[PDB]
Amino acid sequence: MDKSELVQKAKLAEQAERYDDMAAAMKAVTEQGHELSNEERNLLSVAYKNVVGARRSSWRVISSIEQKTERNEKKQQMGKEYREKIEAELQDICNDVLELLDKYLIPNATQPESKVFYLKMKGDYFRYLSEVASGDNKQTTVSNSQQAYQEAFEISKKEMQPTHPIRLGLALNFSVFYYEILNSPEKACSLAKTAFDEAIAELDTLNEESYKDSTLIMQLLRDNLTLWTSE
Amino acid sequence: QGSMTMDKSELVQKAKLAEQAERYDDMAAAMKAVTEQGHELSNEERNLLSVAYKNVVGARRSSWRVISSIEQKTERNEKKQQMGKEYREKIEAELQDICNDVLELLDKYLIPNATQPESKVFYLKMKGDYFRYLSEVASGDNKQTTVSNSQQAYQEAFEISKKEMQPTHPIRLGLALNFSVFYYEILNSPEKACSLAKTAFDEAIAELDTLNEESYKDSTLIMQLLRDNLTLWTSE
Amino acid sequence: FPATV
Amino acid sequence: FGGITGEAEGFPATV
Repeated sequence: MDKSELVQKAKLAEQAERYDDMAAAMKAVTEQGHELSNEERNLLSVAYKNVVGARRSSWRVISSIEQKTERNEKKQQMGKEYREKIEAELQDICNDVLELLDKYLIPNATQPESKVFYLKMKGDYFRYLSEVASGDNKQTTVSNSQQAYQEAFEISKKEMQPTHPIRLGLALNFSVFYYEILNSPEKACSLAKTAFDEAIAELDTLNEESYKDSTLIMQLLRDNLTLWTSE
Repeated sequence: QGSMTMDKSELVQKAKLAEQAERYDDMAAAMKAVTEQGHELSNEERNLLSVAYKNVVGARRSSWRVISSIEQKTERNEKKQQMGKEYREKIEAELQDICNDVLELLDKYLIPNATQPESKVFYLKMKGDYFRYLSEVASGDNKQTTVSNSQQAYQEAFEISKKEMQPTHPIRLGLALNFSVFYYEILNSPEKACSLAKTAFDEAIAELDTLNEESYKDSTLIMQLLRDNLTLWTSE
Repeated sequence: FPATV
Repeated sequence: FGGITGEAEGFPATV
């Protein structure tokens, strides 16, 4: 099949909220080995965000139930096994995305903004694995998440303006990594506040093309800082 | 830990977990397995089966409407137009598969084993509903069949409900709700739809002062939906 | 769309 | 409350 075909399928699938179809289309596009357009990159990202998001949500629900049910009630065997089923799906989905990142997306990235986008994405999917990992596996996924984010951060700091939406979005997600995965509230708040503050200091640099995406993410940075200091 | 080593209680617990996790395919598979064990379902189990398949089919009804709307607005482009048609037909095929699965469960297990009128009405109402969903996407002689089968199921449910159930019973309401919608949307018969809804609503307000707080809540909830539809429709 | 249950 | 360990209302935002 050809690229334009698959892209149109992805777009239809998106509107119909058929994210498995959407992800399959854009995985096929990626495996053709050519650098993705921004439109294509977005479609791939949205597809897998939704596919993995379903499992993250379900896993959290079943984990919570598992903890409410008493250990002597022992209906929690089933909760445990169902949790493990969902975990396995989540791990397979993240593996697929990480395969695409390693094989195609990161190596084909020509511009710094693209490199940052995909290193951030690598950070994100190792973060998702870290949400459900245990033991030595968790140490590995946490470390791999941090490395990808930090490499993205180093490129971003050198090559992109503080108001650029990819730089801001990296800060947003890397700060959540510190808060939720590393249990480091001070580092999380410092990263988010610095990113927010650096953008405000250069607010004049917004333009029609990017003001909406940038200001949306500045609002999200503020929202997390508010959540974290409501504490 | 497969379905064929689980007992009914385990399958039902799995269905309840799947429901909480919004994993409706898992929920449906569990309740299908319960159904195939061949005993009458409890009210709780009935509701779980219904909720599961309503969400499974509902996803395809929603997707189908979206793709249909997109086709209505797509510019001239032979390949794009062909892709949209083929994608709609894929969704239609899924929807037909889901409805047939449910209709096979109803005919083979649920309806023949139903003994209480209340359960017969519930299952015939479900039969009406799933033939109505098939109708929504059917064409030609197939549509004539699905419409007829829907009407027949609703009608028999309606007759039994009027004879054997109180007007405030949430199943009898709800049946009236859906059958009235069948008349309005599928048969394009607004006056029959309105008459059915109004009568059901009236027979219910007549007896609301006999219900305890829980029952009152349940009945008035569906009564509001009848009123909502009547409002929707009595503007023409 | 009209309400159904 | 408790971020991703609690109810969805309290999840931190990501993009």
